[PDB]
Amino acid sequence: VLGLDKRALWGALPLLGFAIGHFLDKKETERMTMFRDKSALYGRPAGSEGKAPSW
Amino acid sequence: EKSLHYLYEENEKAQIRLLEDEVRRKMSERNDYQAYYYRPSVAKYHRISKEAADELEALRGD
Ligand SMILES: CCCCCCCCCCCC
Ligand SMILES: CCCCCCCC
Repeated sequence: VLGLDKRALWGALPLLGFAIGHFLDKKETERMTMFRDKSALYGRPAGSEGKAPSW
Repeated sequence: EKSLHYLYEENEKAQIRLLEDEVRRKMSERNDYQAYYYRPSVAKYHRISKEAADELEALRGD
């Protein structure tokens, strides 16, 4: 049994901050796209770039 | 690979910071460039006073 009364509707703002931080983490993942497949450990050689990116 | 990208960016930033440290040290050692360590001295006021004394030679008389 939860104990969240009508004052728990204020808590949408920290979840909005969670969404803002998650969006900024996704944008920083998009920013670091150099060496996405060019690394020597997980990178396939040339001629196989037609597939989808890993992340 | 995000660690690889951030390490490449931070290593290039460290290399450029070291290079600009040597560039600033050699610039401040010899005072060569006009930008950072140059203490500007002008001969504008000496030329202005010499020009004014040159015009005052023509106005001497009666
Ligand atoms: C006392 C009423 C509290 C809920 C309404 C005011 C706060 C709304 C916050 C909305 C965040 C997205
Ligand atoms: C500190 C940034 C707050 C606003 C983020 C907006 C993202 C769409």
